[PDB]
Amino acid sequence: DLKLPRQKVELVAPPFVHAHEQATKQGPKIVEFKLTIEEKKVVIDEKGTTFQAMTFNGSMPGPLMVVHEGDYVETTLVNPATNTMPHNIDFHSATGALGGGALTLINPGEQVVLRWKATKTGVFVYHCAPGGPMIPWHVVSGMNGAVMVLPRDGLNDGKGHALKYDKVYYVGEQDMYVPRDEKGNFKSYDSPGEAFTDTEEMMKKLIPSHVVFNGKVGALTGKNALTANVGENVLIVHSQANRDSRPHLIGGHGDYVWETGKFGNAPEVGLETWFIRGGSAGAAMYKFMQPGIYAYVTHNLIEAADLGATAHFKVEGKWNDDLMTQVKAPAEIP
Amino acid sequence: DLKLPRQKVELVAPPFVHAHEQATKQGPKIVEFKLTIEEKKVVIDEKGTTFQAMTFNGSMPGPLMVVHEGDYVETTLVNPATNTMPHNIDFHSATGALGGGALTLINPGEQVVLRWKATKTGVFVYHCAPGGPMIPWHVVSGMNGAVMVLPRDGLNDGKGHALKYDKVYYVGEQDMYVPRDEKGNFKSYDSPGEAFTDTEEMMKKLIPSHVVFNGKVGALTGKNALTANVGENVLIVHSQANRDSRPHLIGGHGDYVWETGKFGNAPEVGLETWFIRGGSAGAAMYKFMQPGIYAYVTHNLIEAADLGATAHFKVEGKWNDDLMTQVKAPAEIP
Amino acid sequence: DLKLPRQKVELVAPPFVHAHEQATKQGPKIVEFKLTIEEKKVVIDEKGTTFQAMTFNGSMPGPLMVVHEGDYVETTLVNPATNTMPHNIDFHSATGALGGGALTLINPGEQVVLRWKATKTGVFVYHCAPGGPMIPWHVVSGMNGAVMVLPRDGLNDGKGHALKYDKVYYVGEQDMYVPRDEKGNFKSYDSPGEAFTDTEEMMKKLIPSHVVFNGKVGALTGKNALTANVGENVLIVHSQANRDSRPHLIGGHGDYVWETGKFGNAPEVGLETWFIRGGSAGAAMYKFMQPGIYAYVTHNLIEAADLGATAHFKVEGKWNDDLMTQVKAPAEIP
Ligand SMILES: OC[C@H]1O[C@@](CO)(O[C@H]2O[C@H](CO)[C@@H](O)[C@H](O)[C@H]2O)[C@@H](O)[C@@H]1O
Ligand SMILES: OC[C@H]1O[C@@](CO)(O[C@H]2O[C@H](CO)[C@@H](O)[C@H](O)[C@H]2O)[C@@H](O)[C@@H]1O
Ligand SMILES: OC[C@H]1O[C@@](CO)(O[C@H]2O[C@H](CO)[C@@H](O)[C@H](O)[C@H]2O)[C@@H](O)[C@@H]1O
Ligand SMILES: O=N[O-]
Ligand SMILES: O=N[O-]
Ligand SMILES: O=N[O-]
Ligand SMILES: [Cu+2]
Ligand SMILES: [Cu+2]
Ligand SMILES: [Cu+2]
Ligand SMILES: [Cu+2]
Ligand SMILES: [Cu+2]
Ligand SMILES: [Cu+2]
Repeated sequence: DLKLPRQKVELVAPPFVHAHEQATKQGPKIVEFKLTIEEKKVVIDEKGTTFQAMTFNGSMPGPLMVVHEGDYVETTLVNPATNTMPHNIDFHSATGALGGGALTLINPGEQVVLRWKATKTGVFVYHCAPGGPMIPWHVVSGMNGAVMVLPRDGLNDGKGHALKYDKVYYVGEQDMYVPRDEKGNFKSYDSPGEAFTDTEEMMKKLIPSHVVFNGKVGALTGKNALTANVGENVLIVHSQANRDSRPHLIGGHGDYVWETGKFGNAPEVGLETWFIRGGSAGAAMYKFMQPGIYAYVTHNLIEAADLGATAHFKVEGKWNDDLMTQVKAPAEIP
Repeated sequence: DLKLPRQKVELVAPPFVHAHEQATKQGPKIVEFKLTIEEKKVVIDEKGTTFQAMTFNGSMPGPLMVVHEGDYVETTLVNPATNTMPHNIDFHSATGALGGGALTLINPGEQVVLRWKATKTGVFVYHCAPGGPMIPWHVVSGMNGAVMVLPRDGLNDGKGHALKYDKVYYVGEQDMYVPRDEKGNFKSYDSPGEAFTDTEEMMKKLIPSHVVFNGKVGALTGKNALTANVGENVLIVHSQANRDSRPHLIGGHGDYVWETGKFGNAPEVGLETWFIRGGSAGAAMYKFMQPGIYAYVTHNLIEAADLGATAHFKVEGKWNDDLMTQVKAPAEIP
Repeated sequence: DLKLPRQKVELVAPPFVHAHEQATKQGPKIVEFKLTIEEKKVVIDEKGTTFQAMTFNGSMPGPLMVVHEGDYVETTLVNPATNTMPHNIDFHSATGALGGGALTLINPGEQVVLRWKATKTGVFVYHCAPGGPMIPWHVVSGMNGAVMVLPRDGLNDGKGHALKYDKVYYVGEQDMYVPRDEKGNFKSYDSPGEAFTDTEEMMKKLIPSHVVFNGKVGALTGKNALTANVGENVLIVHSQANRDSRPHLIGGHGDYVWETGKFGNAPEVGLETWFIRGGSAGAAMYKFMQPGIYAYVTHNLIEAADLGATAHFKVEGKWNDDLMTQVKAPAEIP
């Protein structure tokens, strides 16, 4: 019925994003994506705490999918027989059938193919949502990512000027609920099913044990710091499928920010901290002015420093003494 | 002194809203409303947990009051002798005297009549606020609702175009604090006064036991699902008098959203999830494009699925395969 | 190198703000400020609970610094030898070096001088951030304040009209974490270092024991109520360095509100409640229309009434019966 050109995308693991055009002369296409569910025990902190994760494509978050307004997104969702539970997918970008969830419930050993038209621009969450109490559990176990639906003319500032990024990163924040035993040590479990009772009891108390970017404390640090150069315009897409977050670039700003994440609305300018509503993605762009280390955090600083929610940028370039200078180094008080 | 026409309104129980005009050729009127306080033990979940509720007009939330900018709202507040506590009313829409609270404190057996001019457009909370520690307790016991103050020309998109809804629903979200005994079972109490000590101790820890729409788990489901048809523009007014919420229509969008709830500001467009600040009401409109079941949730999914904060819409009409289609049903992996 | 005129500012304790111009014919200057760190045990509630505070200039919050866009802000930070810990300062308004923190780490007995150019307009947090787990601890111990960077033409409504305030107040909200002993009584400690272990364990659970304005329950009440007169336009700057807040003026409104706090964006109009993201400052202006007592709260009413987060305004002037009137005083029900 639908006779449009087909284009396959090779998804890449976060925080990177598959290659795409911003402004495009292409017309609508059917863009084809594949997600393969993986349930797996992973390590989430530098002390070796383990977690029963459930993921799209083996990562937390799931990969960022990028399309343009009016494209048709055709996803093959695969639930291999090596998994234990049914799963599905719900796209906040899509219209009808609970975002697709009512059409994609698959048991281990099955796959399904869903197509939806990208009628709404912005960044959007996608997540598993099998039904009932399983919905929060699968999401907070890691089964969420995001999609970005660009205008065909690319981004603008609302005020007819184009806003072109040099690079884009996707920072998926995950609230995790790991129960503790009587000693006060984090518990380990042999299966997601076995983790369920204790994990649900903790979840209902609403306080996470960990809040992490890219699946683990320190994931986006050291060798895996985010990078930029002075003069580069970087777009940071930030999602949180269950709980609020308040992103902040320490030493920088959000030059243009869509905190509700939707490109039909003009961005706000010159923010210090912005707010990602639980169940949403937002986006912020910043042109780096200074070299050095920056930290990208949620600005609940307890969560950032003590629960895991800190990434770093390492930025190359020349220091600008007009913008900031140490007039007098630390010295004894006169 | 004030010589304007008087109009009586028959309030209706949420989620329905009393009949009103959007755009009107009427001039200012004195619009007359009556609220009768009822303290009552109610059931809040499908397991039979009870709660000592305090309500305006017998409902949680209290009913939605609808007027137009420049009307005078004249409320008779009635506290029958069958109640145990003093009560009052504070309207966020009103100016002076703590929103009216300083002029409406009434003991059991008394009534009072307050008039305020509707100078600010939008949706606003109203709530009881007797003084001191009683303020949070009365609010989280159920004593809150909302008022909607429409422009006389009706709603607009900010961009000179009219925005007319086919129907309006009021979803009042309530955070409830029910203490547990040593066993781990929810406690029942013989009076609001007897529930006070244990309830205050829990309240100060800031974690609700239940988060519900329209007073109970499952209230807006089954026979009491919200309804629409494909092609209908529905306005959903959402209030939360004490705690933040993040509304989301699963399978839909907020086509036009006033998340801070005030019609002097243009709506945002094409949202996935929006944010209702504790102590406020907001409003979102959506034109349904697909038939079927939708869930309307706060997108803290633990609260939605496990604590009570899910409503359903049942929508009639024709499925649109252009917008979404199951290209291949669940099948064994090749 | 930088040859501009120098101007010294005498900082004043919150909620007051040092004298400044709104619109100015001055060009860029180097504006000189001094902050002296003080670690001190203070009383935070009317029951006599004590707290190991860490402050800029002896106050919580630290004082508001006011400059204009394109000024250079030169701060001398002083850490006297009477303190026990290293400290630094990070300005969200500044660009590079973690907001200045990477250039201002000072041991007891040292001082440092930092200059930054005020390229971004709005209200911004400043806070200490020494590194690692110390970052949240120093902030929630009191080491935060705000700076306001005004346009040189003063404030505007976005719609070419000027917005001039008659007075400005700075309300700094502090979430505090005071542990309890087995009895259930709040603990007292002999030093910040001794309070650290118990305080960090509580902090990671994310629930404060107290939420206060200006450092203490009841600080901005009685003799220290905020004041205004009918007809006065008051700007209220509100900051929260770690945790969200939802300000509300009971009996009033936010006539013009920058809830993300940045003057490059037009204000929203006619709000009931606004939202300050943890790690940010915002600002709201209101022209008083009625005399009497107003309460300024966070509209989590449990926090406001039970945890400490209430200020009062006492307003002088003539009551306006058109806006609100008690039509019939409390009487027996007919
Ligand atoms: O940035 C979106 C914002 O900008 C405005 C102009 O104020 O419209 C621009 O963006 C639209 C969506 O990309 C374009 O269709 C339009 O042509 C362009 O002017 C606003 O209408 C919009 O909210
Ligand atoms: O939607 C409100 C938003 O729209 C604007 C136009 O951009 O003004 C419209 O709405 C006002 C309030 O209803 C009307 O008085 C006005 O005539 C109309 O253009 C904005 O000014 C406003 O913020
Ligand atoms: O209030 C800021 C908001 O107003 C606009 C006009 O809609 O610009 C005004 O404010 C700018 C910043 O102060 C001035 O430079 C400009 O000249 C003035 O019109 C918007 O552009 C801005 O977002
Ligand atoms: O599953 N580990 O690559
Ligand atoms: O009070 N029950 O209808
Ligand atoms: O330290 N007291 O003024
Ligand atoms: Cu799943
Ligand atoms: Cu969802
Ligand atoms: Cu009451
Ligand atoms: Cu209120
Ligand atoms: Cu410090
Ligand atoms: Cu900071």
